[PDB]
Amino acid sequence: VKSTTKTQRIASHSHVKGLGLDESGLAKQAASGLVGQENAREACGVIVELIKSKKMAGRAVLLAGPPGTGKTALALAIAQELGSKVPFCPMVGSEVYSTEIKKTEVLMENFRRAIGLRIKETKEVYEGEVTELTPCHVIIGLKTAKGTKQLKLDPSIFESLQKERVEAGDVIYIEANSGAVKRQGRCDTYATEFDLEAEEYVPLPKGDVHKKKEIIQDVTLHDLDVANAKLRGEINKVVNKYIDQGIAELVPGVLFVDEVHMLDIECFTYLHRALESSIAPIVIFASNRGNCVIRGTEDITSPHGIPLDLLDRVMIIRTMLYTPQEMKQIIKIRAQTEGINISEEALNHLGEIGTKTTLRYSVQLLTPANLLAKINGKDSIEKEHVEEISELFYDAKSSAKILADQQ
Amino acid sequence: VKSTTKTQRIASHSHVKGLGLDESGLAKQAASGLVGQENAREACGVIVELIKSKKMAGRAVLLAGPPGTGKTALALAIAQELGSKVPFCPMVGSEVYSTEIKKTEVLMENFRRAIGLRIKETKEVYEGEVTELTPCHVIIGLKTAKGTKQLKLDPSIFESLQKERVEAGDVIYIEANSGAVKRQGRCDTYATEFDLEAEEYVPLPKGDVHKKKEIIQDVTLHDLDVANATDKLRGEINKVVNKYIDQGIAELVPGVLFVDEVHMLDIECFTYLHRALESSIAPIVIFASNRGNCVIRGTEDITSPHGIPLDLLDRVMIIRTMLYTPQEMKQIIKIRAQTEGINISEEALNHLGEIGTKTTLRYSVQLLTPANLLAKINGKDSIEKEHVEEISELFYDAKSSAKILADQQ
Amino acid sequence: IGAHSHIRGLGLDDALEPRQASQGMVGQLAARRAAGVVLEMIREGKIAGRAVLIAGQPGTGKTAIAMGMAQALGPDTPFTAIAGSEIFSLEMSKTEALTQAFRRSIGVRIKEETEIIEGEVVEIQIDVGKLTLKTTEMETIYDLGTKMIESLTKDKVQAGDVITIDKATGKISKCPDGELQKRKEVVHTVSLHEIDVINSRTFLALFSGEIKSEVREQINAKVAEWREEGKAEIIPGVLFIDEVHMLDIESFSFLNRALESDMAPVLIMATNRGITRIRGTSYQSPHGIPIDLLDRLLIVSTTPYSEKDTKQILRIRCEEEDVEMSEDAYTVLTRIGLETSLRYAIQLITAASLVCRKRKGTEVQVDDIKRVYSLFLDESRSTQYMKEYQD
Amino acid sequence: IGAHSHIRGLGLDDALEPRQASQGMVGQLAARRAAGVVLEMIREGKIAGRAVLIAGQPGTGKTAIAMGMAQALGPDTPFTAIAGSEIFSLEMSKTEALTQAFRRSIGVRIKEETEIIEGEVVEIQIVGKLTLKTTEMETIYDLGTKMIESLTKDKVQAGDVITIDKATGKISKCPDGELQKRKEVVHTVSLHEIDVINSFLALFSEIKSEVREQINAKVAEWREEGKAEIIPGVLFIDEVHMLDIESFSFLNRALESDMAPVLIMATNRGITRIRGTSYQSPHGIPIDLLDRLLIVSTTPYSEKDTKQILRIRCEEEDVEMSEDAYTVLTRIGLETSLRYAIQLITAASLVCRKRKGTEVQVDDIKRVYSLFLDESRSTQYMKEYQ
Ligand SMILES: Nc1ncnc2c1ncn2[C@@H]1O[C@H](COP(=O)(O)OP(=O)(O)O)[C@@H](O)[C@H]1O
Ligand SMILES: Nc1ncnc2c1ncn2[C@@H]1O[C@H](COP(=O)(O)OP(=O)(O)O)[C@@H](O)[C@H]1O
Ligand SMILES: Nc1ncnc2c1ncn2[C@@H]1O[C@H](COP(=O)(O)OP(=O)(O)O)[C@@H](O)[C@H]1O
Ligand SMILES: Nc1ncnc2c1ncn2[C@@H]1O[C@H](COP(=O)(O)OP(=O)(O)O)[C@@H](O)[C@H]1O
Repeated sequence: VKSTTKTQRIASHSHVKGLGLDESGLAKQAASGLVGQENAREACGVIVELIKSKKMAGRAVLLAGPPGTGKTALALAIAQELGSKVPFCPMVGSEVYSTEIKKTEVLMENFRRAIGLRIKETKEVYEGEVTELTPCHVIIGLKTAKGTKQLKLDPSIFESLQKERVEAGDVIYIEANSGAVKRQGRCDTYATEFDLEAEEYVPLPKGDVHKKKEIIQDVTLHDLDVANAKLRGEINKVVNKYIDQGIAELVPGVLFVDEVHMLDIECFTYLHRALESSIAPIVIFASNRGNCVIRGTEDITSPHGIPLDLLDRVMIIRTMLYTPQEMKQIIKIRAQTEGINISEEALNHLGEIGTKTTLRYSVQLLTPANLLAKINGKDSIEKEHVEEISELFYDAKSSAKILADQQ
Repeated sequence: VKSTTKTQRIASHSHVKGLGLDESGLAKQAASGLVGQENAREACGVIVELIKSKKMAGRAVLLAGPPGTGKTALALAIAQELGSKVPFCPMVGSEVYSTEIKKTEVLMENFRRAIGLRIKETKEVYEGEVTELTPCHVIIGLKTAKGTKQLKLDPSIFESLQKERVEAGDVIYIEANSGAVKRQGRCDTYATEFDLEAEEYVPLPKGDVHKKKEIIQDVTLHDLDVANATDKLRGEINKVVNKYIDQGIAELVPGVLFVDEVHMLDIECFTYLHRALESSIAPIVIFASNRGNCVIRGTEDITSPHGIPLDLLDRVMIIRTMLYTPQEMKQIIKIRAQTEGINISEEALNHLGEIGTKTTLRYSVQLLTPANLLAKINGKDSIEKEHVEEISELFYDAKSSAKILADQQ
Repeated sequence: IGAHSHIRGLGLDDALEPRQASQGMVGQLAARRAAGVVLEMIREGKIAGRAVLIAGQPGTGKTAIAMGMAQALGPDTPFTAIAGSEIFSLEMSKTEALTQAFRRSIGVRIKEETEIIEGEVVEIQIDVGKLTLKTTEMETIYDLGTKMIESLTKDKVQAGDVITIDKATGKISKCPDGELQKRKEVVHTVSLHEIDVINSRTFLALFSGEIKSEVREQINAKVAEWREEGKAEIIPGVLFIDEVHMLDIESFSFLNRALESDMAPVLIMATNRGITRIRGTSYQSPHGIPIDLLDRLLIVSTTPYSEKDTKQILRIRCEEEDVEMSEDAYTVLTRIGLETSLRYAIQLITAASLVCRKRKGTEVQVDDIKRVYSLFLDESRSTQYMKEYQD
Repeated sequence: IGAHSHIRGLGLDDALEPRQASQGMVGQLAARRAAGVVLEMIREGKIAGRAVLIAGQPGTGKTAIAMGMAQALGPDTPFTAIAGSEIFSLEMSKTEALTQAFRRSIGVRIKEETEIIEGEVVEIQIVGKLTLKTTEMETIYDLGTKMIESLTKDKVQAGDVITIDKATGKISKCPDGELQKRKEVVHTVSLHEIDVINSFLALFSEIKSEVREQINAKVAEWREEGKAEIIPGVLFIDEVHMLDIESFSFLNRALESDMAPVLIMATNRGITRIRGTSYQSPHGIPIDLLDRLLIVSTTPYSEKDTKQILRIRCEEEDVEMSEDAYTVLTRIGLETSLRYAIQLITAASLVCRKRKGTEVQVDDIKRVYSLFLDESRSTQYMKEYQ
């Protein structure tokens, strides 16, 4: 089943690989693609420990902080810390009440996308160290504890291997019943200081090349629902049967709800009732307002729009602001993740740009700046390129001021 | 949609493939699983011609003859001669007025099963001669004019290939959009005296393996009715069929509705059948009777030939059925044995032939199974005269059974 | 009530070689072997769309042959014996009556889940407490009760006392020697009708009906669910319709419908009429059956009874009635069973027994037989003399 | 689940004299006296056609007093605490939400015979046996490994009341009588429980009316026969001001029935416009309902009672605190809400375990205070940003 995930939404936080805090509890300045926000980082660590202790009895987390302070980044870091394949479903409340569909159905699907299934199934795969890659019926030698095995593959399987960038001395498993090659990594024989055991330089497979590997498929309920197209309930029953059999271990994810202040009180009640259940995922809010009025009441004003009932069961985690240094560091990290070479003076100008408007604006400015630099035949971005890009594209605040100023 | 047909009812007449008459018009002694019945046989070929001429205007056929003389078989042959897939829906008149349902509805489904729909649709199928059958994602080499194609199949399709008994060197089509393997036959490269062109040794496919073939689906109107399931939906299903015809992919093909035991049909039922056959789209309704001038069912006073009211008889093309002598009786029973697979001695067949004369050809045919099963227990592959005599002494027939009971009385 | 309570299979075996006595069934060897042929046909499954009709005079064993066939097919194969006139009831229509008959002939061997906690009782532990239970695996003293331990104490302690779910205690041998808390596939042939009765809401219902169609729909869906799961294995039973000629033409068409299903049970019919009026029509047909059904009919003729066979059958029945009688009394009964119906002879047996007790005897003599013969008459005599009064 | 599971009664002694600290309640003497008056009014049955509304600022035990009253009415009297905003839900209309809330409070005490495997443990026999003695007899009643582990979990060897093939309970070592105490346990099943029974990711992926009618008929039949016992409970609706005029009318209608449970509402606004209509009224309640309302006001909390409450809560959460930590938590709970103070405790426990300590210090309390913001601080800090 095709994975149904908004790759674009989380693509901006791809550098985040975890919460980056030590065993003691305090957080280092920079680790796992996370810079600053030490207090919120420790709070998130505490929440992670609570979740793993199953002490989140009918509770949620509210991340309060100004725009562009990594609320979504912190939620993604929490999701990563609970597990690399733990589901993460970000969503802004402004799109619950779409013109069509139904608020209940939108929240329903959002909740579904946050509940995963660890389907571990034993399939005989071709887990072996590629010794040679002869493409003729593609008899590729897979040396393992048993030895090299000239297992005849198919041109489609060879194309799949090429898509996985599998080369010589690459310990890969080729699930035989489905003919899918998945690059596990290289061999431990070439392990160096950075290349280590049981990673992209995975050690030599111990056992026969054709081994029944307990492969775990990470898939959430919603993907199954879209695959089977009431119908929704029927998918639930099959999932329950799967778990009962003893191969589907449920793993609750994280549901990140941004712009919570603009959610109906009915939606708040629905979320409360959903989080009441034990199987429910952790519901993490995020807001930028103060004591803004509740949406569907018009007279009761409560912190961050949340009604007092839910908000009595909420752990507020405050997010701080970034000083020029942190902004520059984060911009450089994002540029590195994008493959962008940028000068330090350009990074400084980008940091002061972000300080005025937002981190979002500074990060977005990178791509057009790199394209402009490429057009002029330069491999790097200089301060002049950033100046020109800032003079070309504006930000909401400044453009609104320009429009009002003339008025 | 699953085909809804009484395979058991027509199972006894699977040896028949058609009328088996020559171009001149005369009927040969034995052909296409029909022995004897020359006068009747040559007649049926005629009605098939009037059917093909569209001169069967408001007319039907009444098949008169004794029990067990191929009244059903001749009706089956008429359907076969008009087309291999032409629908044939037999029925006994005694099953019209059942405790439940309604006589109108009962006669309803009987008519529907007698109408076919030739829905030809161009679907890209995998028509090619099997070069190799490597089942690993079942990459089967299918060599055609373009060449051999190692098409990646699925194990489910591979099981379908095994269900069709597909081996090396067989020109077969595998619907790509449906994942179903159909055995068209072998390749003409191995054609011998019996294997011929465009048959179970079909020639080498000309064109790309993935060729869009206008496949014909033979489905009757009732099949759709049952698939889409109260009542009154019947109208909508008729609507859809009409729409399909209008588009130009479903060529309507009227079939044959066989009505046995017509002498025991209510007069009201007769009127309905008369009105139905008035319509041009109506299929050919072929009656069958064994009585003489039995009084009409719903009148109790007026006696008319074979129960049919004089109105209907005035428009009927009655085909007479002759009796079978020992020789034909022996021949026919032997053909039946071959179709199911019994080795039987000639003397055993001769005894079986005399049995048929006394009771029926039905009774002799039914005796084959228990006799061959009895021989199997004794470890014998072929049935001998002793087995037939013993089986006749175990199971009885209606006439003899009634005579025994009355005699004791 | 308790007739044919000794026909345990056809008792021929030996590659279709009927023995004179076998297990209760004595005589009618001809029809017995024919029944054996049908039995193998059911096993091989080449009887679909076919039926069996047993012709013969009354009291020749046609019902007994049907009972033996069901027993021979299996120890728990459902058997339904109804009469042709049983369908003409004011409550139910012919459809409902025949539908119910087919249902109860359709048996389902639901392999009910029973967590049998058995084990040889090492010590009868009182009581809500536990009970020392031991098997070959381990000795796991298990949970018990008072009303249950009362049953255990009321039973043979200690004699194993196989406990199933804390209901039964088999005091056979010390045999609960497997796994202490084990599992069992309890064979349970619940007729399709039996499932219907459970769902139906409704002890005087017989005095002060018709199963709703929706109830039929639900259990049919349920039966498919268990069948796909693997718990229920539908067992095609035997449906016997005595006095088949009583059924009319409309019912006969319904039988055709029900015999063309994968759940259709083997239909066995019996009639003693030759060419008679087909009920509901103005024609004459053998056995009063429409030709459509008669064509595909396995018809077996039950021969009338011989002298010694009648005497042997009586011997079997008296053993069931716990009646000791003299040989002369035996012969007179056999003569009665010859001039009159065999059923009349059986009726005399029980009545004569109370005659013997009236004079405080143990063995019934010839004197008692004549005393009851004059007391209660046979249908022929009653009708014979009684028409004599009329003229 | 959980929350304030430490009060088993109002604790007002007798003759409406609250004995300060008792079964949880450690303050609000006026409110406790009023709640006791209301309870014994309910007992004598002159509260029909009335309701109780408890006013007071947040964090003054408004729900605690209602829970205490529910406990004091009976050891198994149903208690249903919902919120005013709880009814405007996406699945159910306010009609259905309030109907479910009411039926949640109508409890049915139905007897149910059960063979509790009980006996005064004379010797703790280890899967295996366990000697048990009763007035009926004495024998070594067999138990499983987990059953004996739970027996050791309870005080050994007082008791134990081991329900049939189930857990045990500490009494004394003395439950006696029959080794088969075939005691018909009077299970208190609320109407809604039966309704749901007749009707595991269902919440992630409402009952028609026929099920409701069948439930009512069956429950009435059982109660009439003498098997069940309909015992109206207490229904608590926090944030009553959130309710609108239409739901208030339905509440008025439902209070008219004979099965209606004691209705308790809590509000902290005063002189607030009714959610429906455009007319200002005290606590946002239409006067038709305010006329027949018994009003109880919960006074704000003082330092010593707050510290006692915190002591009880830490006793519930298995946390040992330093006295300085207790004083700082008390001052926090006075400057902020009690709820935030309670929240602080669990986080401080994990902070303490991070440094592998046994008792939480003031340092952990301050670290967690800096970690998680509370209601007032977060707003202040947010608006200043804007
Ligand atoms: N603590 C952090 N560590 C590393 N990168 C961060 C951090 N916070 C924010 N970022 C980066 O800045 C970005 C913009 O944050 P944003 O999406 O505005 O957060 P939110 O809107 O949820 O407050 C992200 O693209 C992220 O890569
Ligand atoms: N002309 C024929 N050629 C070969 N076989 C025939 C012919 N006519 C009848 N039979 C066989 O004899 C059979 C019995 O005939 P039956 O079904 O009684 O015909 P009818 O419809 O006339 O009663 C069929 O089973 C059929 O196989
Ligand atoms: N083979 C047999 N062995 C023993 N007893 C038999 C046998 N056949 C028939 N009987 C006896 O004859 C009776 C058979 O009933 P029967 O009159 O054949 O039923 P139906 O009403 O169909 O005629 C039973 O009471 C049975 O005791
Ligand atoms: N009388 C009391 N005795 C002990 N604890 C109490 C008492 N009243 C309130 N509490 C506890 O104090 C905390 C705050 O009070 P709470 O009942 O939530 O306030 P309110 O209902 O007025 O908003 C809760 O944990 C509650 O259990």
